[PDB]
Amino acid sequence: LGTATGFDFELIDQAGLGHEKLTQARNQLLAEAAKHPDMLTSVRPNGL
Amino acid sequence: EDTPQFKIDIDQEKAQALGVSINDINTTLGAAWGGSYVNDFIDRGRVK
Amino acid sequence: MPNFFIDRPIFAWVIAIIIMLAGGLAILKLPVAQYPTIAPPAVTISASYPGADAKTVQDTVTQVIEQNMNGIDNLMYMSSNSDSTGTVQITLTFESGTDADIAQVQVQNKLQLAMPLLPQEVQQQGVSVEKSSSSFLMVVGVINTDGTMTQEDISDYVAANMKDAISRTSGVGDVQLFGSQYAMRIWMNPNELNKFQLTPVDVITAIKAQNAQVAAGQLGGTPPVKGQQLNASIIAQTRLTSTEEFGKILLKVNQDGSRVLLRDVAKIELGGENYDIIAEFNGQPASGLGIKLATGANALDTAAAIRAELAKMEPFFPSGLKIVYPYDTTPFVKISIHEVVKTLVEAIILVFLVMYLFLQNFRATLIPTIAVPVVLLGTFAVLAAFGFSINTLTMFGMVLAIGLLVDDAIVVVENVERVMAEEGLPPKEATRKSMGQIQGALVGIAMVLSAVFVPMAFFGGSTGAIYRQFSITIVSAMALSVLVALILTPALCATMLKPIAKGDHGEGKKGFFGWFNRMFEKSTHHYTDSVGGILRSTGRYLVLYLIIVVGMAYLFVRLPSSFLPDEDQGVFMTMVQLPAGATQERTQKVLNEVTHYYLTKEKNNVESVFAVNGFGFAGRPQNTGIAFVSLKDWADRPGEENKVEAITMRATRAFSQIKDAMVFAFNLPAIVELGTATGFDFELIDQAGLGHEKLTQARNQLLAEAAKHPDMLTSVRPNGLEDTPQFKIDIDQEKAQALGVSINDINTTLGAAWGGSYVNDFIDRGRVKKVYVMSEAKYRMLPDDIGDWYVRAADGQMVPFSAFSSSRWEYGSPRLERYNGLPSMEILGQAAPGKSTGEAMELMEQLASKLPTGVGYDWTGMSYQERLSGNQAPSLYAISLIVVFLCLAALYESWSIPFSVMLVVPLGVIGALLAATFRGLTNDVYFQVGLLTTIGLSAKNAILIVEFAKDLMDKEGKGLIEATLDAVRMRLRPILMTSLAFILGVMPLVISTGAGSGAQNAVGTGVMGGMVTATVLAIFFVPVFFVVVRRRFS
Amino acid sequence: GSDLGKKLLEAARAGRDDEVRILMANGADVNAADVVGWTPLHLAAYWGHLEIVEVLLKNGADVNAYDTLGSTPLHLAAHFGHLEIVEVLLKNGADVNAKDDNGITPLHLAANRGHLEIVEVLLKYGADVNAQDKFGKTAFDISINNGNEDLAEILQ
Ligand SMILES: CCCCCCCCCCCCCCCCCCCC(=O)O[C@H](COC(=O)CCCCCCCCCCCCCC)COP(=O)(O)OCCN
Ligand SMILES: CCCCCCCCCCCCO[C@@H]1O[C@H](CO)[C@@H](O[C@H]2O[C@H](CO)[C@@H](O)[C@H](O)[C@H]2O)[C@H](O)[C@H]1O
Ligand SMILES: CCCCCCCCCCCCO[C@H]1O[C@H](CO)[C@@H](O[C@H]2O[C@H](CO)[C@@H](O)[C@H](O)[C@H]2O)[C@H](O)[C@H]1O
Ligand SMILES: CN(C)c1ccc(O)c2c1C[C@H]1C[C@H]3[C@H](N(C)C)C(O)=C(C(N)=O)C(=O)[C@@]3(O)C(O)=C1C2=O
Ligand SMILES: CCCCCCCCCC(=O)OC[C@H](CO)OC(=O)CCCCCCCCC
Ligand SMILES: CCCCCCCCCCCCCC
Ligand SMILES: CCCCCCCCCC[N+](C)(C)[O-]
Ligand SMILES: CCCCCCCCCCCC
Ligand SMILES: CCCCCCCCCC
Ligand SMILES: CCCCCCCCCC
Ligand SMILES: CCCCCCCC
Ligand SMILES: CCCCCC
Ligand SMILES: [Cl-]
Ligand code: NA
Repeated sequence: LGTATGFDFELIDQAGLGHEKLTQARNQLLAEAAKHPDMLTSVRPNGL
Repeated sequence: EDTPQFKIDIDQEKAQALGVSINDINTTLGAAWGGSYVNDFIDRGRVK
Repeated sequence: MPNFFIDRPIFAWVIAIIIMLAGGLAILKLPVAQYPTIAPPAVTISASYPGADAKTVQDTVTQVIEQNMNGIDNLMYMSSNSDSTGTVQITLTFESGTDADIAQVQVQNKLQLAMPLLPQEVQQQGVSVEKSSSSFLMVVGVINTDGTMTQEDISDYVAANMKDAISRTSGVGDVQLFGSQYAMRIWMNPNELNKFQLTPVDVITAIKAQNAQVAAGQLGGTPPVKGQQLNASIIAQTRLTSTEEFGKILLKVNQDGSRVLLRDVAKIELGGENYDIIAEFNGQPASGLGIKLATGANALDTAAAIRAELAKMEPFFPSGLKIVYPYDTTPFVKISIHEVVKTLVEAIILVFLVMYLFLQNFRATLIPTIAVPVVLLGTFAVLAAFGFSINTLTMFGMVLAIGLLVDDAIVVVENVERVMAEEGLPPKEATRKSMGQIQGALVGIAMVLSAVFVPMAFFGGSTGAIYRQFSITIVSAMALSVLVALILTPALCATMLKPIAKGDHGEGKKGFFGWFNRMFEKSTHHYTDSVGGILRSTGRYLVLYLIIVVGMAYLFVRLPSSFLPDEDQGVFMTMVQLPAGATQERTQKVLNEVTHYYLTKEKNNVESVFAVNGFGFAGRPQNTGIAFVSLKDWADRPGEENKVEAITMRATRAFSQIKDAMVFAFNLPAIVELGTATGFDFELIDQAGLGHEKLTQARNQLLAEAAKHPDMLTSVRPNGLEDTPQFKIDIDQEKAQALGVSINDINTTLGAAWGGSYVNDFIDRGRVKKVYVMSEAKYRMLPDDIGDWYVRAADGQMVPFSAFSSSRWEYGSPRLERYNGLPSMEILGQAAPGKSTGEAMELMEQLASKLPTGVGYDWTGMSYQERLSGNQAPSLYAISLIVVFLCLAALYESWSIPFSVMLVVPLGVIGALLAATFRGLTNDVYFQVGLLTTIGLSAKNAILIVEFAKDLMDKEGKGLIEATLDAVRMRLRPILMTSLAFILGVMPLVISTGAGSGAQNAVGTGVMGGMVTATVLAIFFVPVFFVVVRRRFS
Repeated sequence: GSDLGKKLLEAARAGRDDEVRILMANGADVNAADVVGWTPLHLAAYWGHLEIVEVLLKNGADVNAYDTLGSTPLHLAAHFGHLEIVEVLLKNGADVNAKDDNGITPLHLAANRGHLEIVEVLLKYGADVNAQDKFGKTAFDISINNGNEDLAEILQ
């Protein structure tokens, strides 16, 4: 079912950008999520 | 409808006498006229 | 509801008509087979490794496949054989009710992912995954009479011009070729090979080069040069098609310029893929087709269609070629149908005669003549709904229910005829009152008989699936009989029967019917006087009852147990087993002797001998063979002396003379998967990596101990093969490297020459076929021949095999067995005469716990299913007894009165046991279902006696003895009528000696004897039961 | 080959002492051989049945009988580690330096399977330690190639 109030997000490379550019895009999205503590909590990557 | 066919005939005995292997002939004829799938490469992050 | 339909006879007719059409439709569309699917689903994985020994096959093929058979649903167990014919068979057996298609696809999917781990030679041959079954519809023999064709030539003709057409024939599910299509056989000569400094490696290399498909391309292929007008395909080298072309394959161009062709170093012919089997039909070369019936197909239609297609092929047959039918089930199945229809028609005729003998009006005789067919037709419609086939079990299930169907008809009509005679009521008013007396009992009977038969359907395994066929057939027929008894029969009685004036019992008539009525009325008073006397002294009859109960229990334990009677199917088998290491030619000489016996000593009885040399059921080495004997038609074999059982015994006694060859004949079983009567199937398992030799010692230790208990265990032998001498050759790696000889060239030369090698495919008259290189026989027979094979070194010198090898004799297994992934050895045996399989199995377990450390055991096949079917029996017997009691308790509104009905059980069983014992029959499936129907009908007779008796006490306030005496008086005529009709009805089955007489005898004998005692005893004992039970409880 | 000869081959193999006893009393051919040239003594030696090896030698079995590849019962007993049978065969006059068609001796076979006790017995009865097979290999050459330290030290 899930983890109560938890979301399971998937960032996608739709234009053959590559791993390096997609990692930056992930970091940009992780940084912006930290700037909204009132809405989002423990927003982190599942990968390595 | 029935189609015309160009039957090429390799003389293996005459080829062996000239010092050329049949495998090199088969690959040369096949690769040139029909094309040959060699292996894969990576085009903008996709196997092709 | 009977009242409803007495006033609405057209509605009743409508219901009868709908039932008749539904049944009529069912009879046309219902599948037909000898037997239905019984055995639990099994999937077989089969692979060939040309020239491979048992251990090579096991350790490169079998173990890898076994290790990958994971994540498959409903697997019960797994067993495998790896033998020195270069063959592996893995059998995965699934839980009963598993979808066979899902089981098979799950198995072959896991195999597909294991294929990359198998040797290249095994991947090339391929690994077959098939639904397992052993029941052939028929075997079509193909022979040559003018000596112009070998078995290999016939096999190829059948494969090319017959097999595919038969596979496409309507109702044909599977076709096995008895042989292979041709292979291109390159028979190598090592003298000629060494002469031109050549090896089998060069032969294989040249065949792969000069027999191959080569891709080219197209002229004006895309993308083109714009303006291109012509586009055509380029055809390069394509596969060779003839022995001539293979002969001309170039191997070497010598210094002087002369050519070394493949025909210069080898004999080249179209031959078989394998030469292990030598098939003969009356001494003539033979191939053939093994044909299996498709799921839901009609066996009789399919067999006709096969013969119709074979007829169309007749004109194109080469001279001397002929079709023969050594095995065909459909003649037997056609006689089963005829004999069952004959029995059901005679049954209806006998009811007509008995009904007229007692009631003496044709209007009465018409009512059962309508009602019984309506029920029988309705029963087919319900069988169809449950997806059942018209088979031996479902057909004899209806025969066993005849007594119950006939009684429902007789009971309803007779009771109307009595009520009219005793009270003077007109037919309509008489039918209302008559049904009023019995309608509650008929419903009670329906529930009781449901309680008896329905639990029989919930036995697991193979025996469960057999009992399930009878259970649904009998419950359905019984259930419809009661519906027809409450709907149609009352309506027919109300509208068809003539009135009878009060007091008219036909005593005033003249002739036979006047005499009979006077005699039977006088006999009814003699009966009521006897019961009067019995009921004055009930004590000694409770003593006689316990003598019957003890006699029953005694006769039960003495009666040998079995499954299905052996039949004369016009065929039987002869096993030929020579000593281990014996050659194909030695086995051939014994088969020639066995064939000569049958066509000499049994020329009157035997039509054909099908001699298969190099075939066995527990491995097919060179020292094994079978002779399949087909007899002349039943008509031309009169008397017990000329039947399969007599011929079998004579053959076995004659062949016991034959020296250094175990030879014996035996009849085929009804169904192969059930096994022998009180046989067991034991697996000895290596649980700690002990190895083949230590497991053999453990096997011998168990066998030696089993032999010391002949009182319990009989014929406890291994199913497998004994270790045999084998030729260990060691390649010296240092000597090979010193002389510059590669191990690949050594191993290929040895393997190709002595074992054979599948190189690639060619196309023979539009059909893809295999190319095999192998040594011509004379250069691969003896150890000295090893030295005649040369391998070319790097420096070009030819090195003999003797130079770099050493050899010695050792012992090894020609067949290695595995159970659930571990090394195993299958041990067969049976309980001693008078002992149960349970006892025999219990001792084998006790003996097994005394074997060395790391040696375990398990039960498989029939033994696995018996352990799981035996544990259900107590529960199902208990549920049956409890629901019967509860149904009678509800009917009679009493916790006590039920006992008066239930006490009847032994009265029928004792007669069945006496008749079976006396005639020398067994406690088989047919006998057991016979007891239930005999118990069922006697219970029915008793139920109505007790209902009538109890009603007279409740309503008319009569006394226990008065009520009981009036009850049995009224019930005497209907009980005797049913018994007279039904006993006469089963009489033909008892005396029958024809085809299918084994089954008929088993159905008839127990039922006849059971009905005789059930009838004679119940009429005296049921009143005793009721009086004793009413006295004891208020 | 006789009826009782075949029975004796099967009995000698299976280790059925009591059946061999009865067969010796009825004069079952002790020199009976199967198609590969194995006598009852060969079979008894291979499968390690001591009692039957002793009984067969008492009843005039050929201790130096050889199969179609020149292998003797001592070859088999030495190779498969049957110490007691090796001693009995050697005491009843078995050729300790018997060579098969490959030039292989009981010492070669025992050395190969690392049967130290058997190697000592063979050397005690005068086994030729310098004996070479068809490849010029000694029992010592086998010990160093197998990396058997104990064995290599004894074959000094
Ligand atoms: C299986 C468990 C699963 C759950 C299933 C639940 C359902 C259970 C079955 C229910 C059956 C109950 C029957 C209800 C009938 C009510 C009618 C009362 C009136 C009456 O006397 O009955 C007459 C019929 O009975 C008679 O006259 C019949 C004769 C006397 C009794 C006969 C006994 C029948 C046989 C018993 C077999 C044993 C069965 C074991 C389960 C109909 O009169 P009327 O009302 O039309 O008249 C007009 C009056 N104004
Ligand atoms: C091999 C088959 C054997 C089957 C077993 C036999 C049982 C079936 C046969 C029953 C025959 C009944 O026969 C009946 O027996 C009783 C005995 O109690 C006799 O009854 C006699 O003894 C009783 C008790 O003293 C008296 O009350 C009575 O006046 C007297 O006639 C009946 O007059 C006779 O007609
Ligand atoms: C083309 C038709 C194919 C029919 C396939 C037949 C399957 C038989 C395979 C097993 C044969 C090996 O032989 C082994 O099984 C037989 C089963 O018939 C056993 O036969 C046993 O069962 C028979 C049932 O009909 C009885 O008639 C025998 O008295 C009884 O001994 C043999 O005692 C046993 O030696
Ligand atoms: C066992 N069986 C019913 C029979 C009966 C008569 C026969 O004459 C033969 C068989 C089995 C079949 C099996 C087939 C098999 N196959 C269908 C090609 C097969 O692969 C082999 C094999 N040894 O692998 C055969 O011997 C075989 O060619 C063969 O020679 C047979 C054969 O000749
Ligand atoms: C009227 C009371 C009848 C009770 C008996 C019914 C028992 C049947 C239970 C069942 O479903 O098993 C069917 C079974 C399958 O092999 O068929 C049989 O084997 C027949 C069993 C007959 C037992 C006779 C009993 C004598 C002592 C009381
Ligand atoms: C009307 C009769 C119903 C029959 C149902 C039988 C189900 C009993 C299951 C048997 C297995 C029990 C093992 C202990
Ligand atoms: C095959 C169906 C035959 C139906 C014939 C039955 C006729 C019933 C008429 C009875 N009746 C109403 C006249 O009394
Ligand atoms: C398994 C349950 C069997 C039912 C038995 C009920 C018997 C009740 C007896 C009441 C006596 C007054
Ligand atoms: C395994 C299913 C058994 C069900 C039997 C019910 C038979 C009823 C026929 C009317
Ligand atoms: C003396 C014994 C009397 C028994 C006669 C029973 C008559 C039954 C007729 C069906
Ligand atoms: C086409 C075959 C029909 C056979 C019907 C058998 C009815 C018992
Ligand atoms: C009144 C008769 C009842 C029948 C129900 C099946
Ligand atoms: Cl009439
Ligand atoms: Na190799």
